[PDB]
Amino acid sequence: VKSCKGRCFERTFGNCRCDAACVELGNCCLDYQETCIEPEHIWTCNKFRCGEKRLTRSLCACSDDCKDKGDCCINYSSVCQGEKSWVEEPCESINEPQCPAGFETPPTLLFSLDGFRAEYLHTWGGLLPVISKLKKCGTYTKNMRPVYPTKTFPNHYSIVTGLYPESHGIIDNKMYDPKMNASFSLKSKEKFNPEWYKGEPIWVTAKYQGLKSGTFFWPGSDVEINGIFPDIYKMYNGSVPFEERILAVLQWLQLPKDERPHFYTLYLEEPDSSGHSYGPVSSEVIKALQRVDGMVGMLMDGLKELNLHRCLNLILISDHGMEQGSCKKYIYLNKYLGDVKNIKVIYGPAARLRPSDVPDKYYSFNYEGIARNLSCREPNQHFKPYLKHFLPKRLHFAKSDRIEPLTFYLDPQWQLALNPSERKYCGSGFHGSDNVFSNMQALFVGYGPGFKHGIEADTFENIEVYNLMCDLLNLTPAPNNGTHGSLNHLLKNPVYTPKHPKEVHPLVQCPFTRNPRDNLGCSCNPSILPIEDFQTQFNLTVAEEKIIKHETLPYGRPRVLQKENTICLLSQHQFMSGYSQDILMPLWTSYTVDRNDSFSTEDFSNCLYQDFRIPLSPVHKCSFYKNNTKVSYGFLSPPQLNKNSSGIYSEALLTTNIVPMYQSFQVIWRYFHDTLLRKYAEERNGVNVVSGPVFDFDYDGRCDSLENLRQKRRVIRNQEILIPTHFFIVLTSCKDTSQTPLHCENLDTLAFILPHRTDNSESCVHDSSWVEELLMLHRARITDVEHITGLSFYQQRKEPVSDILKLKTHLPTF
Ligand SMILES: *[C@@H]1O[C@H](CO)[C@@H](O[C@@H]2O[C@H](CO)[C@@H](O[C@@H]3O[C@H](CO)[C@@H](O)[C@H](O)[C@@H]3O)[C@H](O)[C@H]2NC(C)=O)[C@H](O)[C@H]1NC(C)=O
Ligand SMILES: *[C@@H]1O[C@H](CO)[C@@H](O[C@@H]2O[C@H](CO)[C@@H](O[C@H]3O[C@H](CO)[C@@H](O)[C@H](O)[C@@H]3O)[C@H](O)[C@H]2NC(C)=O)[C@H](O)[C@H]1NC(C)=O
Ligand SMILES: *[C@@H]1O[C@H](CO)[C@@H](O)[C@H](O)[C@H]1NC(C)=O
Ligand SMILES: *[C@@H]1O[C@H](CO)[C@@H](O)[C@H](O)[C@H]1NC(C)=O
Ligand SMILES: *[C@@H]1O[C@H](CO)[C@@H](O)[C@H](O)[C@H]1NC(C)=O
Repeated sequence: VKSCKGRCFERTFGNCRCDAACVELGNCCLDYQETCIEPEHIWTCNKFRCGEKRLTRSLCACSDDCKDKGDCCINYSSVCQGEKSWVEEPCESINEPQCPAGFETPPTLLFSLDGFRAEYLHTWGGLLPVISKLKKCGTYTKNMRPVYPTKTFPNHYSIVTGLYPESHGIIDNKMYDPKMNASFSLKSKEKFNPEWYKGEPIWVTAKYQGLKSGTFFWPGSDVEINGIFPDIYKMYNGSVPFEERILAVLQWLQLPKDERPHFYTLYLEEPDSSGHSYGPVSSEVIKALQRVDGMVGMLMDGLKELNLHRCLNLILISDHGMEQGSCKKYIYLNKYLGDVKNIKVIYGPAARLRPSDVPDKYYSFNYEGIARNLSCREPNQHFKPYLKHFLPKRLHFAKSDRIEPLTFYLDPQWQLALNPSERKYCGSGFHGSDNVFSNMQALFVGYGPGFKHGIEADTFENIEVYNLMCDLLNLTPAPNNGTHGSLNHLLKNPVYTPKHPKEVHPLVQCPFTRNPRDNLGCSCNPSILPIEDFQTQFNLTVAEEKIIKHETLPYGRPRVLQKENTICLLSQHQFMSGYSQDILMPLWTSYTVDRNDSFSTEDFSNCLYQDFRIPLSPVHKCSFYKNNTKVSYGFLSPPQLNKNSSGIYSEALLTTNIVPMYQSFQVIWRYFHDTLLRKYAEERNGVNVVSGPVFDFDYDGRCDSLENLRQKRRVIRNQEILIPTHFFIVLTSCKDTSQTPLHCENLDTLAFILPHRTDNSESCVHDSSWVEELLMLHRARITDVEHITGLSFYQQRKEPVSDILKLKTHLPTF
């Protein structure tokens, strides 16, 4: 016979050898390698191995006795008995789980493919049959938004805590904490120091509530967090073959019920490693993608053999995407600063700057000096210096002391360093950029009894996944930055029903009080028809008010969730508002721009009308602002918008509809209300607008207390004034343009948190087309606005709460 089957390593008579010497003599049987050697180095059966005489040094068996001795290769039944593999079976729905005793609550496995950009599945899906089937049979989104910076430790730790890096403390793999005077490195023993890891990873949450955990690698799983390790964890060793990681998890799923985990993790270094080395569009990445596709297949086949393929909930995920770097698209700061030796620059697309003399000069150092030094130096400059607190609030990258006070925002494909010596190869693949860039977006597929089948969900953020995993494991989540219930649409049977938050103190009233018509110091433009009988013009019939309320608060009035705060509803013909006596300012106005409404070019500067519903105050007078070089004022509900006349809406000039405003910000505000709002109103057939001030002096993304606000007032012309840190805008139309904002089945929303700064250095003015770009950069989720104002919107919409949460957590795209 001319085959080695049955005779591996036996000396033979029959002119065809099966011993190691044959190779040198070139007289091996044609199947010698496949039959006798390959089995020492592979985890697969194949037509050469089916019914093999058992070899002692094989990793797994394809011998006839393999099912009895329980060590068949995972693909044994597919290849050697002609059964179908998991990927070959058509989708079938999992309406009831089929689990062994112990899994009354089914297990969840969090499977991470490092650096798997969402685009890889968009484009190479036809080369990835297993992940493609998981998508087809499961719950998929085209894009999961990672956290900023779009790096590995921060995103993995974010996924298992539901926290932004600014709150969980792992902002990068290399950090300096000044209050600890220590440095974090993965090569150091500081990696194991629990001082670094804030929040509560899901394996900790689980342990407190009775469930055990098995992590085969994950950031934090090798650290004693709140005094807890996972019940099973592995010391990181990237050289462990992917197959052995998957086989280990399959061994864990066969432990007896008393010691068998409910929560599992699996981490693979591909395709991040190949992406860095060869670029995201490369033969090496295609091969890496096909390899990880096969490892997912190996898991699914393994689960089928254990009859757990209709039991386990699989979350297939990645931390971040991958971009093509270029030596032509790297910025070196030494060009503008020279070979200075006193600063450390964290290089890459998420570049940060710090003094070398730490912790001594960390707070005293002249950040603003370098910030101004590096601003608007070139035309079409590809980087932008920001003091952390001036970065867009959507990035939630400021609160932590481990975030260097000076950061850089870089354009897509662009990185930054001090000089070419202090960086790795410029032409490599890279990640770290803004978390809304296409190529940074991440993988998400959910498959199992808990998840819906054949569903394509809209973009959601990875900070939402912790709550989802808690629901899948019947866990009460630790407090986190996800909006519990926003991902209920992914689940067959949601376990948490969200409720709209309750107003703590009921709305105070601001009654009309007869008082003297005073001089406010105004040189009003003649065209404006004043309010000559206030009490006449503002004594409204219930019918008249119902009409006004229906037109201006179609979604309900914003509700205040702040504890010690007293607001009152002020009514007008074209807008409503919530006024704060404590801060002498409205917290919010609400109005509606209709398609065919008039915007006036008529000047309305130095013109205010007194509101008799509140006490007159110095800071409500035109005179307080007349030739004032510290602060000016602006209107929330815009006087340029008339429904009745073609002139100026006089009621909009009330003292109660003004906010402190820097003259530089007036350009942005004036351009928005004169030009943009008109274009938006036409494009969307009407726009409901809610605008207001924001006080975030703590730069923690949260509305500050009344108590803390008292101490942040500035003294200008011997008066106490509170100057907003930001202004928020929330635009609301219908998805269907045919209908107007008052009659929408489905809301289309767009929100901004615009920074309130004394100059427009951020936009490098040198055509106001830059105002559009600044609005886009400072876009926010309605949830972001809610958190930073203490307000809660759309509480009167007839939609279920979970659907409203989905809408509020949405970030807009352009
Ligand atoms: C993201 O979610 C986390 C947790 O839900 C939020 O972080 C937490 O922020 C609160 C308020 O700043 C912190 O509480 C406080 O502790 C200090 C120090 O003892 C105390 O003086 C205060 O009175 C208050 O009780 C809490 O420590 C903190 N937790 C963590 C893990 O950082 C964060 O606010 C959320 N971020 C956003 C933007 O919603
Ligand atoms: C990290 O994981 C590595 C890959 O899984 C692993 O490397 C391997 O270690 C085995 C034994 O632990 C080596 O095998 C040699 O030792 C056996 C045992 O007696 C001897 O019979 C043989 O001489 C055999 O050569 C493998 O050579 C080695 N595999 C690879 C690919 O390197 C390490 O143990 C793990 N730990 C660290 C931190 O590196
Ligand atoms: C801080 O660490 C530095 C070295 O990193 C050390 O020389 C110094 O003694 C430490 N303590 C302080 C508070 O400066
Ligand atoms: C910025 O400061 C550096 C020193 O770090 C200096 O070389 C350069 O002249 C300054 N650039 C200016 C004033 O824009
Ligand atoms: C005050 O008036 C002076 C004189 O024209 C002018 O230079 C200055 O800009 C004015 N300041 C403000 C902010 O109105």
